[PDB]
Amino acid sequence: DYSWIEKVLEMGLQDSRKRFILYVASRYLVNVKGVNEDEALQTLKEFYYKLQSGKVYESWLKSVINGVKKKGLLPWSLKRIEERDKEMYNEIIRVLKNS
Repeated sequence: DYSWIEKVLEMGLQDSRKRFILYVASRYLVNVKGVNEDEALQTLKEFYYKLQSGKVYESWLKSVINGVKKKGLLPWSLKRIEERDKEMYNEIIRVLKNS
């Protein structure tokens, strides 16, 4: 399971990038895959700039990674994402689907 997260991380998203990082990818990387802060940071930043419009702060990314690690937060399921964030859900699915 969770394969879909790796795929999204590889391909990138659009308007939902920051929320995907906060609610899903950071928590997966840290709390499920158990990678360390430096790897999480690079992985998250590399994902973010798959678009080339926009900017993200390292200080934001480091804070997210630390916060999710401290609280042990779990990535939102596809089900919850459908329920709460259809914008992100469509961006995720469209990546999974066009593959």
